[PDB]
Amino acid sequence: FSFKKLLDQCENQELEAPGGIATPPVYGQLLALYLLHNDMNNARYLWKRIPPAIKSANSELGGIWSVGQRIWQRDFPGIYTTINAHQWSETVQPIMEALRDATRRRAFALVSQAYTSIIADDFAAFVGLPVEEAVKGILEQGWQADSTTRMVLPRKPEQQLARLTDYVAFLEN
Amino acid sequence: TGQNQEQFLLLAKSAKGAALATLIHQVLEAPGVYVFGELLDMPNVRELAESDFASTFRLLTVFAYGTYADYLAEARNLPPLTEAQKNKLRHLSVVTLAAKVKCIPYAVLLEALALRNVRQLEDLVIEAVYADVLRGSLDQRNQRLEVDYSIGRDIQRQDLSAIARTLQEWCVGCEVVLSGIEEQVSRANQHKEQQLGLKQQIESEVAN
Amino acid sequence: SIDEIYKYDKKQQQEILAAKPWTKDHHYFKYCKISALALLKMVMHARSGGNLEVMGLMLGKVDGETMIIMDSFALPVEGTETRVNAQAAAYEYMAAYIENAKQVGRLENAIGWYHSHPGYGCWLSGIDVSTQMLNQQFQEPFVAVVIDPTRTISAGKVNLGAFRTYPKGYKPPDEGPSEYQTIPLNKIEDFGVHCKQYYALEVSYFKSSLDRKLLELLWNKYWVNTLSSSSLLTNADYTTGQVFDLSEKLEQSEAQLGRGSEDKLAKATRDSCKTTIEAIHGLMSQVIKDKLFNQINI
Amino acid sequence: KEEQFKQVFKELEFLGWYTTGGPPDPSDIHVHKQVCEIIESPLFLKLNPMTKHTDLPVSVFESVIDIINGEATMLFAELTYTLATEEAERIGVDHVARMTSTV
Ligand SMILES: [Zn+2]
Repeated sequence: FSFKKLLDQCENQELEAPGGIATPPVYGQLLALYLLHNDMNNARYLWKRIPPAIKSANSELGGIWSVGQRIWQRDFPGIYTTINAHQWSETVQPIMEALRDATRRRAFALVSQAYTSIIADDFAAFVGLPVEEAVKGILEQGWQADSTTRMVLPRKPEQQLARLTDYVAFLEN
Repeated sequence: TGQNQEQFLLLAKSAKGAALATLIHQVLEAPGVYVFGELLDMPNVRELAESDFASTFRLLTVFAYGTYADYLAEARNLPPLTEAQKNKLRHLSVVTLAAKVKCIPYAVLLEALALRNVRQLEDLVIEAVYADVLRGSLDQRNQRLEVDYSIGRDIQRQDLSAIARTLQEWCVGCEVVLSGIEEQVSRANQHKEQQLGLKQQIESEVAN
Repeated sequence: SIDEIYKYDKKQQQEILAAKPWTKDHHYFKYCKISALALLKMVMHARSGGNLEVMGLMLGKVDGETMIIMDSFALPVEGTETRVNAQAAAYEYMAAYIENAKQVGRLENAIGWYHSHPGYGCWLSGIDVSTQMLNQQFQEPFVAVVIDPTRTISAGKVNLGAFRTYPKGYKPPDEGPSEYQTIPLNKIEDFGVHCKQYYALEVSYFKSSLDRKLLELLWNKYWVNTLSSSSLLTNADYTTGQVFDLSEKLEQSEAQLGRGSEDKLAKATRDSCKTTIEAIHGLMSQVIKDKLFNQINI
Repeated sequence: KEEQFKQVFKELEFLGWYTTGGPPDPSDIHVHKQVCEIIESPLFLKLNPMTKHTDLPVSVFESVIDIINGEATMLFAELTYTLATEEAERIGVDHVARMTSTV
């Protein structure tokens, strides 16, 4: 909602302020926001645009891209591990939690569509939460859980006249 | 109802306390009489309210406004009813459900009418269609009752405004549709003439 | 006087039939007046035939250059459009029907024949021309009426034509406005071969003073039927038939552009336009119904 | 006439009779009984071409055999009726009623 407005503002600050090269915290925000919208094509080309000087001076930026590598490889457990590794309060930390929540929603929506029956450990690793928490959540939601085999069975979930008048007005002339 | 209205109103104006109290048990246990608006608005029956026969007036209020579940909740106070009267009240409850929504699932009907198996419910809906109370069809597979037409039961003097609230909502609806056409038709001309005019300009350049 | 046309003057008809002014001019008959009853009966019969051609006889009279149709009746015949003078198979039936009609006060005699062209427009085919030429040779005065029930429904406008043939060897004048109609490819060749062997009369309609009154009073309840039309599925086979023909028309217009008539694509475009416009009008009535009866709630 | 109409309207059947005038009278009952000799329960349609009123002057009736003062007699009971939904008929009727852009 408000993250998109901050993205557009950062996209304006990307060209208005420089100077040749933009501000490092804005680069960090732009990279993490490019990860938030899953636009990996924008994130990969943003990281390669960063000069080696800011890449060496600001290691936290490399710590943001280390999440992107895992998003690019689609290794969910690695994404959840890389999110909870670095701290950059006020600037990057408040949007990294939104990335974690968005990755959780993305993974849950993927498992609910792509799987009929999935191993509980694989699903827990896909959402990031531990096995017990995940099984509790899906049983509360309405998914069919099975012990011994440790299988989870997911459940898959004028205005009109003016347009028509324009179509007839087109055909008739 | 129509004949029964005059037939019982003639007795209603010429009856007293106990005779009216038994007449209530006679009108409720009579086929075809599903509306009690004229009988409940009588001063003779108004005298029974808050008197010796208060539960009978409350029973008439349930039969004219409430449902079978409302009767079950107050069965300890209300007088006992036979199978025919219990059926009638169930028919009226289906009418209230049909007044709310067009497609009623069997589960809501079984819960609201307090029934055990499907056939009992199906036989009651049949009795409803047979007594010209409801019109519609039953769907076994999807376990749903499709209602085509349902009669009017509740009079509601205070809530009468709600009827107008929907009627006006329909009126405004018409008033939009009508204006819509008026505009669209106008646009259909507004384009045509314009195009003709434009064509007449193109055709005037052929001479040059 | 609205009802003046309903007066039957037997002696005046006999005088006209003895005079035979049509023999002095092959373009003598210019107008065709059809009663609301005959129009409704012919359209009702034409629709009842569905996608198959039906035919019947028309009862009426003549008045100057005007042919008047008062009534009509279906003929139980096979081979309309394939058999020359198919009506002949109903000769006996026609004689008895008319005899019985005279017993109840139907005084007007045979004035013509009507038949349907479901989904392929109003005109006379080779078979129709032979039939009408026979009728004009032996049953003069006679007129041929053609109705397209399918196009009537789809367009929401009556699709009817009244025609008269020219005698063998006689050439038409410069006149021939020819109001454009989409003719399907399986019929266009025959249409083109015989289109100059006949002419179209100017059609008009009439109703009585009582019909006028009754139709206003009918409207006071008939309005309900206009908001419950369901035209899109009633004659759904027409649009599909037209599209099936349109595709072959487009195949010919493609063949015209291929190597090497006068712009077939524009004709095909006007045909596809008309068909689509009719379909959208159907949807317009459906959406109007949805706006009036479904978008209300509690 | 039945032998004739059966050749072109094979799917249709005799349903009743019509006449013109005001409210039903003894003559209508006499004729209705004659029609009852042809079909079991015929309809009776009456059209008033000299109407003074604002409603469509067409009425449809069924015949009921009732007991009045010990005499079993025939009477008419009026039926409510609706108009037909044929598309081609609606267009024809509309065109007739109107008698004078695509949208
Ligand atoms: Zn033909």
